[PDB]
Amino acid sequence: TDPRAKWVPQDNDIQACDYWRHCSIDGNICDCSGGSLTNCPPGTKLATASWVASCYNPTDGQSYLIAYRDCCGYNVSGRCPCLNTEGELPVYRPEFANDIIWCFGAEDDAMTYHCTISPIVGKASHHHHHH
Amino acid sequence: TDPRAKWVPQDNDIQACDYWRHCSIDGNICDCSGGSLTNCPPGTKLATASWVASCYNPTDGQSYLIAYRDCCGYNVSGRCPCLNTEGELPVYRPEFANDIIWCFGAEDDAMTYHCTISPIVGKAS
Amino acid sequence: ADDALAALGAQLFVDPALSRNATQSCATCHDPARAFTDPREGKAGLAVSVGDDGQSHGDRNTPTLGYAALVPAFHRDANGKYKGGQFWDGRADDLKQQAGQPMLNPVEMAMPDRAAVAARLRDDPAYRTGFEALFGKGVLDDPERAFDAAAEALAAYQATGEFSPFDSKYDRVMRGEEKFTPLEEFGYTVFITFNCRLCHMQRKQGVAERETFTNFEYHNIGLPVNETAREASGLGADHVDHGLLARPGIEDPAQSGRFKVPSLRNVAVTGPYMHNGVFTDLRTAILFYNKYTSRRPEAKINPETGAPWGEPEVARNLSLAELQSGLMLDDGRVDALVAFLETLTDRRYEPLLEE
Amino acid sequence: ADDALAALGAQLFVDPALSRNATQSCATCHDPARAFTDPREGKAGLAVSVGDDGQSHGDRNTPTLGYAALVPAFHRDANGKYKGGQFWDGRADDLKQQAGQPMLNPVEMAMPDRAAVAARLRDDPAYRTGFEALFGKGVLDDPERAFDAAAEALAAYQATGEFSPFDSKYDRVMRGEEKFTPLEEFGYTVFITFNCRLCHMQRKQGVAERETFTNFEYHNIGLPVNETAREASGLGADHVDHGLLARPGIEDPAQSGRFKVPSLRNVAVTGPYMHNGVFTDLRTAILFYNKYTSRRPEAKINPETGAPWGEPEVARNLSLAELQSGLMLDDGRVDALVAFLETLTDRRYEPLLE
Amino acid sequence: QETQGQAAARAAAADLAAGQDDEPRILEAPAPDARRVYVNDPAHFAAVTQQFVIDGEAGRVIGMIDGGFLPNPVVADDGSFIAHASTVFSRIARGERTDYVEVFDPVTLLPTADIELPDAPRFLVGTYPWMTSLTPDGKTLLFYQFSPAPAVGVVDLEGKAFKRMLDVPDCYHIFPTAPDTFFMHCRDGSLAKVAFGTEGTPEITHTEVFHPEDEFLINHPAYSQKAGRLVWPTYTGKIHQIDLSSGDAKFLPAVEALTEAERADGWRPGGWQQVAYHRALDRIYLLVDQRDEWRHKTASRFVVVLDAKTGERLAKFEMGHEIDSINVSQDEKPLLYALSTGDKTLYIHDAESGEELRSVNQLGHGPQVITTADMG
Amino acid sequence: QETQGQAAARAAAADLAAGQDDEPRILEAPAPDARRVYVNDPAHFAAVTQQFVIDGEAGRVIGMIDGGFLPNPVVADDGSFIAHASTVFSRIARGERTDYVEVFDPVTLLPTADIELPDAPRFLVGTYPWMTSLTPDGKTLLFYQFSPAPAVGVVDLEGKAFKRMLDVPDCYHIFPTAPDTFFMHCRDGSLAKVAFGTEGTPEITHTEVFHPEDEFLINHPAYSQKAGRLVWPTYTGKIHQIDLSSGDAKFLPAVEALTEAERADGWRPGGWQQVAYHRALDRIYLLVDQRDEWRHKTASRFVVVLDAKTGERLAKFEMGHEIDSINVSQDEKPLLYALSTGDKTLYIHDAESGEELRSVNQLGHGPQVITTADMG
Ligand code: HEC
Ligand code: HEC
Ligand code: HEC
Ligand code: HEC
Ligand SMILES: [Ca+2]
Ligand SMILES: [Ca+2]
Repeated sequence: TDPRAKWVPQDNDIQACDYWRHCSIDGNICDCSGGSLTNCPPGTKLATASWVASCYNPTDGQSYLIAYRDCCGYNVSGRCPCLNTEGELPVYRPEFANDIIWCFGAEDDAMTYHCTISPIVGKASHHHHHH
Repeated sequence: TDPRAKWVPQDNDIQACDYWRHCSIDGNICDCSGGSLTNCPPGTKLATASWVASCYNPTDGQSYLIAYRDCCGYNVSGRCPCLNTEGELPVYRPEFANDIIWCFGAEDDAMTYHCTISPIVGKAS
Repeated sequence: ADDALAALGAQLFVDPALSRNATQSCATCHDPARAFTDPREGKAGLAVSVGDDGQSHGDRNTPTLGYAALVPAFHRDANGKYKGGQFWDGRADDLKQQAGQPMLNPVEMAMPDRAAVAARLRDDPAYRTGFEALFGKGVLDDPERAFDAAAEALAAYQATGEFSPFDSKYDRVMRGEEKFTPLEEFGYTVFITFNCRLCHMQRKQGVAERETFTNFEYHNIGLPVNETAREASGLGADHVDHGLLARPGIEDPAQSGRFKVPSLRNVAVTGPYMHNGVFTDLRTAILFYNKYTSRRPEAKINPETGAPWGEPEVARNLSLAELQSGLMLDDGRVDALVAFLETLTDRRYEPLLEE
Repeated sequence: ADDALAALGAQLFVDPALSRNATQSCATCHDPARAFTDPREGKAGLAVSVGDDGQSHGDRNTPTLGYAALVPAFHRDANGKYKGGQFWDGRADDLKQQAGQPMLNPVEMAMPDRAAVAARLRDDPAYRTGFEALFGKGVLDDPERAFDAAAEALAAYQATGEFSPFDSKYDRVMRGEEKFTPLEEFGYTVFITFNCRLCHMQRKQGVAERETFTNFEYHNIGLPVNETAREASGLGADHVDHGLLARPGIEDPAQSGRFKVPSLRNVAVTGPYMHNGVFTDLRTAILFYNKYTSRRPEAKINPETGAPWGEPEVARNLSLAELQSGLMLDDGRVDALVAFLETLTDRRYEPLLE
Repeated sequence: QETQGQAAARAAAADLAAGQDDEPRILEAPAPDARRVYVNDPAHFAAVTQQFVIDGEAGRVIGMIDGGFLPNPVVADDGSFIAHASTVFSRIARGERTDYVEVFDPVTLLPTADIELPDAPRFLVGTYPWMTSLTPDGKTLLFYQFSPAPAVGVVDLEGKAFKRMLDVPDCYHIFPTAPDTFFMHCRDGSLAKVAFGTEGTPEITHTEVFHPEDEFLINHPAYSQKAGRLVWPTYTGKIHQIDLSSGDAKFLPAVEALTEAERADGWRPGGWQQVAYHRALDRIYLLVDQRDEWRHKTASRFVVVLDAKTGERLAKFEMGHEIDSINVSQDEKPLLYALSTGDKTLYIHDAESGEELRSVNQLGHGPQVITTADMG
Repeated sequence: QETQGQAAARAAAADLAAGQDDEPRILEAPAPDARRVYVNDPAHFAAVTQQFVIDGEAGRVIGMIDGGFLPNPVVADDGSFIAHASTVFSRIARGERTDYVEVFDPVTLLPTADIELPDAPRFLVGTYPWMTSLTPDGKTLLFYQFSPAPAVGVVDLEGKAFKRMLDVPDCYHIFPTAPDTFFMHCRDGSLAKVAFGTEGTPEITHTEVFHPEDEFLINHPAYSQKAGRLVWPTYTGKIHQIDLSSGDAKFLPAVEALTEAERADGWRPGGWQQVAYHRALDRIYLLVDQRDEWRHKTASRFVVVLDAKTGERLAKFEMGHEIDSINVSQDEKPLLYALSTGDKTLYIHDAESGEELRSVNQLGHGPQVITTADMG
């Protein structure tokens, strides 16, 4: 509830904006419009593009690589909106930037933002953003 | 504030939902998006259709016929939303029905609802 | 003074001696028993009136003089809309300017000149007394003065309560002295919610003190030629009634085909309808508006003839923005409008409603 | 036991007596000094290898054996996607089933039959002892048992930590022992954010215990024919390499032109690239992915030829959903990717980078 | 007790611990069932709008459907599809209007039909469920037109094509009773029965007038197509029941939702969907509260539940929120749905006890319409 | 103390008393002036959006413009017209994409040009004012494309046609300097100068690298076209100032928005449009607050004002609200516009004292971008 405060990750509720994997999410958690943590809601299109973040996992003390992905081709869900920016870089460093509608590669050239999934792709370990 | 209480008209603020002319308005007060009490905002289209209400004017103790008219061809303004239903009848008495998008006659076939104006057209009888 | 001038006008109004052959007075065509309209049959039914020579027909329907004194002098407002005046094309500025015209019109009263009108007035000792009392000694000796004074007398008489009594059921209802029938009240609500009020209400908004159901503007509603009236008048198959454009000093091609919005008071008793008397029935004038709104085939048909309304006399400058309201009048609403318009009948003419 | 079996495999791996003319061994083509690939120049350069007979050329690039033991046995998964196996076209189920095939392939080691293989094993007193200790007495007298035993020893040899040491810079960085250079980390990031990771990763999500930069699936990335290699192979100009569809039992036309996703470990030192060795440079292999994404006139052109890449040898079943990612790899990102890929080189092959 | 986002966090941590893999993909929504509920968000006349597909049992959003200007949603009772009649413009709210019908698969939510309606014929009005309607066989969509005259449009969903506009008398709403037949409520206080073909003037019959000019029948009557029951409240909570199951209108005994003392004390119905009908229970639910007579579109905090046969009151539920629209699931032990346009929240109640069980919030900007499928 | 709605009631009451008539019409917006301000609502990635035209003096909404998905607003510095690059889909958020430029008359708000952009070339991103840009002569509009690669679209507003895509290196944003020249910011830390004739490649020059790999520059630099001043804050409030008024990039001295102590105390810039630049006063305004290093997009409660020439702090305002974007009118005694995404309110401050004068609420769903015209 204090927006300026250092963000504190939890591992108890994926729908809340302080869930550990959402550390650099922008938009809406797919789990609130009929997707899940790591799947898209029906009728949307999963982008193949991602932006990536190292998110510290409070539970095991390990930092994980979250390759966020957009579900596209719907109007914005309006449910569970969240904006976090852990390690988020400006647009000229796009691989870490989250204002971008990362809908590239989606089926049917879907390019509207509905919501974002938060799957783990590895265990790193950045430089601009390490634990 | 009490939504269920009898509506109490005022004749001192045209942007509030208790302004006397808005007694059966449904939507947004045009004055809130660049129109006025009886004019459309720029870029919208004035409907020729209307619906009427007999609205009591607490300034002069007279009831007046208010022939509402929609400003059309814009997404809903989202400012000064209001909904009143003094003498509002179901849809089968469309003369007095206000869920209807009364944009008929608007230039360029504009049929989207933006806001509503509240002109008097006569005394109530 | 005010009453005397009116009283002189009353004499002149019924006096056939203002016509060449002395058969015709204002009251002849503007018959006080029929809301100041012409009950006589001509070659074109009741559509057009027959002049003093007993052969000559005009090209326009003779309008009521009821409430005509409520029309403002002809003018253009800041809107660039022309408003007011007298005659269907508003070519006379006002009542006084209008009065002299039927007098000297060869197709109407047909007096050769102003000198000949004066001469007739000079022959009557009641006029010498009446005119001189109001305008001074020797007024009847001067053709211009005598002619102008008559026009003024005639204007003043038309400004009396006699002509605009505001004692219709509508008026009674608006004073709270009675109530509309269910049909009349629906009629009224329709009139104010559908496009009628865009033209047939004095004001754009607020409340009119003496409503006469016209905004005094000029609109081309896209009326056809009245074939029989046009034949009777003899203006020719190639003649176009240009309406307001025919007023001297109006050059604007956009004014072609536009006519003054008639007052709807006494409309139930002053058939036939429109500038050329083309429609017989009040219902028919109302149904005409559906041609611009309704999708159904019957909207294009004149129910009095079973044939299309026909091509507008002037296909340009139609008031389509107003006329194309996107909402058709069903028969329920048409019945409602008729009933409402009948309430606009002056008290003394309510007996005429029956027939 | 598994020790001894692998030690027997180690012997068999370098023994040219397993070829008809006794001129080549597994090691001739899968040279331990070149990340288990062929350094020998032939008619078609390093694109394809030369068999025991000294003239016969294969039609495919000789792949590394490093990490090949990490690939699952051939199977079709629940999404209906084929995964794993050995050879570029997955025609062998596992390392064991594969081993025997080069020994009896006339364009490679060219032994006529299993009998002739067993006969050469019988010549060596050390093989009688080695084999008999692991598989029992008279194993070498039975051609089937011998051949199978040899293949098994070879498979076990290939599963030793020696073929999969997991001691690349990448391995050490993921152990926290050291860090990626800025360019390497960018390469890594690019690799997992652009389309690469959709095919060159063990998993779709989570953390891979022993990552080998392949999902073991089959894709047609629409490569053209390698002219000289194809000419050298002698299979004909009519010939079409149908990839996976060539595996016996695969009948599905959607698999035509599909090839196993190679492990990218030691990719930097096992040029030339792809199933036909068509690209000499690693940078070219990367560049090739831009033809599906970039609209620049240079995306259509192979830098090694200065001419259009060429039509797909198999025009259909292209993985367009994955390849048409609507994102181009600029020069910087290709540089980054080259850097990252170099970190997948095993310790012992780090000298080979220059 | 544990929230869905909690359970999900727990499950996700267990998968990570156990090195479990899963392919990120497009979910299917769970099979439609009796406790699926659709909420439409006319968004207070916004040019684009949202429908939320909700599992009422879990109180979870299982999907969404995008729409244009004031769409009319419909839901096949058998569960096979949903569809809407919708309206878009080439430049957001201006330019070329396209009216169309979409049909959607209820598990993938993909459009399986996009049917253009020629000459922009949709009635644009605050959403009345019964201004667009599915015939019982699910093959025909009927939609009301107001301009230039009352009319009714026939959309063939099976052949995926617009059929025709039917001329109707001065009447409103469309309650289908058969593949070719529907009733409307007429200005003159009658119902009109309209039987139509592919071509030819429709057969239009009138029932007798069933109410005086001064009883005002609300815009959101409940209609159980399967029961043929039309439940039409008036401004006073007087309920007209018309039985259309014979194919013709039978007028059922009038019932009062509110008692005389209640009415004397200013109790009146109020809201949007003020009335719900449970078919198998033959129960009427009416949103009511103490209100002035011209506050008939405001929220209400109470639901009365009354036996439809007798008009006997079975319950008065204090809803505990500002409820505009009610509806019910049509299974046994039904859920009573109670949508607050103000809260943008669907409150899911046990219909027997009125107890609030769970709620689904963040449903758009001004959601107003609840639709359930009657599947059983 | 009389509000605009109250004065309006009094005037309306007086027209009624006096029997004054007036024609219901379409109002014209007041001529554009220095105090006119536009607020764009990207509506949190909603498929359709709104621009609010505001009279900053009266704090009155004088008109509105509808937009599509994440449109880029531009406003001709001289007041002759506004425009935007927008994006619509044939089915709300799905189907065929059309990217287009509209140009609007600033008093009728009527579109005077509608220009289709071929092959859906717009960069779709949370709104950055300098991803779409007017040339100083108002004749050309330049928009950024990111996919398949960085590129810049050239749109001829005079001829009302799209011209062509320009190749650029790995660079971002567009800052026009001439009818045929604009600078971009590149990944390698340099700026790319792009000069484009009528055909073939543009001529791309790079500047010296002017910041290191680890110094992060914000997505919303202030750029005054008439000054040629590019004002670029970093995540730490270090501000790069680049003069472009000679045609080439002179790098002004680097300056610090925050003190060494403040940065140690956790003071950082944060928000959306975190920086404003007044051209006549040669002054910089920066939205700052105490925050964690990775809370750079959260609202800020403070604005600091510094002389662009020296770097001296001129004032520090406690804004009294959660502000996300700021901008200034470009007249004398300018207003400081402070937009709260959260409140959806434009707070209108006196830029001298930092005092709140008036506010305009209900500006959409999540308004973010303020544009003004530099009419001086
Ligand atoms: C031949 C029959 C006839 C006679 C006699 C006649 N009128 Fe008319 N009146 C008409 C016709 C026909 C028109 C409409 C013609 C036109 O608009 O050009 C008309 C129009 C008018 C109008 C304008 C009304 C309006 O609403 O536009 C006035 C006023 C009028 N007459 C008054 C008089 C007076 C006063 C006299 C006696 C001096 C008189 N008329 C004599 C037939 C007659
Ligand atoms: C666009 C302006 C306009 C609108 C809207 C309009 N009218 Fe008229 N009306 C006229 C004009 C002008 C005339 C005279 C036409 C002519 O004769 O050339 C007229 C003539 C009439 C007449 C014949 C009167 C006579 O004395 O000859 C009747 C009756 C009438 N209108 C009724 C209606 C009704 C009912 C409506 C609403 C459905 C309506 N009008 C809407 C302008 C309008
Ligand atoms: C003449 C050169 C040559 C010799 C000798 C040779 N190979 Fe190969 N190896 C190849 C070629 C070429 C391929 C690819 C064949 C194909 O894809 O059809 C290959 C493929 C393989 C593979 C599959 C790797 C993968 O990623 O699919 C394994 C394992 C293998 N060889 C091991 C061996 C063993 C063990 C021996 C000794 C019995 C051996 N090879 C002899 C050249 C050779
Ligand atoms: C559609 C799945 C897919 C995608 C996406 C993909 N690859 Fe590949 N990659 C393959 C397959 C399959 C082959 C072998 C192709 C063949 O020879 O038929 C291959 C071959 C390679 C090779 C040659 C390796 C060798 O041993 O010969 C390199 C290097 C490579 N890929 C890197 C990349 C990079 C870097 C990216 C991201 C730009 C990428 N790939 C995208 C599947 C993919
Ligand atoms: Ca007449
Ligand atoms: Ca190779």
